[PDB]
Amino acid sequence: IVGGYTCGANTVPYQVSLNSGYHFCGGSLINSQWVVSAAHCYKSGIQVRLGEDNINVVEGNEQFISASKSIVHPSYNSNTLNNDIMLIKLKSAASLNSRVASISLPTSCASAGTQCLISGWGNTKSSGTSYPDVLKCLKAPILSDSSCKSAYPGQITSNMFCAGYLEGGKDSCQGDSGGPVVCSGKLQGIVSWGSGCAQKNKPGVYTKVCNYVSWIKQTIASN
Amino acid sequence: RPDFCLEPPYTGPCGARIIRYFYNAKAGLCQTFVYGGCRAKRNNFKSAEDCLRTCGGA
Ligand SMILES: [Ca+2]
Repeated sequence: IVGGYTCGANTVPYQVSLNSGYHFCGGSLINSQWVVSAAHCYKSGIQVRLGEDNINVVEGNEQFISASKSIVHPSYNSNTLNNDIMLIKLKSAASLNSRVASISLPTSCASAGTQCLISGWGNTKSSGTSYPDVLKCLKAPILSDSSCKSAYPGQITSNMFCAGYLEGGKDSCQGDSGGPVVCSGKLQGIVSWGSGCAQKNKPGVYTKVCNYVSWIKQTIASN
Repeated sequence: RPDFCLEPPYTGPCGARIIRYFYNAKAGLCQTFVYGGCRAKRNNFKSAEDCLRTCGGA
């Protein structure tokens, strides 16, 4: 997260870290046994870390649970990045209380201008590298499909949306993928891709979760 | 030629932070770099062994 702020210990209870010997992607807990992430975050041997703040130190609120299933959307296209969503089933149910909680799926899509919360342990620099110990937060608005397509000609599908500031300086970045974009308590997006990070006229692109609600519910229920 | 082993490492547009290896001809060794998760170029390996086998001596 570039241009953001320190969320504060466990203030984003649905945020999880995907670990494969180190943190490589984020994710969103939507059920005690399921996490939503990006399809490009698929890896074997994934361990989901919940209740995390400082990802480099054990603080006492963490739950480390292995992924028992990592289901990439059947139509994910690794070239166009269309349908960039993945469902991860936890080997054992996560313990929910206050520092670890699920986030609701959307009942309807969000409109341009809606302010959302984006979070993650990704790079905090637009030029250079600096990975944070604690979770970072960013408030950013969903942008119009028209502005998104103008920013990324011939690259934006109906399953993607842009969010951020065209002036640059605030954006998600490497290490944030698979993470949440929550608007009004609903998970509307998944950190997906973009041209660099926090660059002018290059807002982040996110998977449009509202288009996958029925698929998510049915897939989770059939696995 | 164009030897893909001589191409600079490519992170790509996706936002993951996956550690991969690339052959660094300038240093004569396989080094680590951050791969974003998609649109990988060929000088991108999952292990130093894979990198050395494919690009060693480039
Ligand atoms: Ca920790």
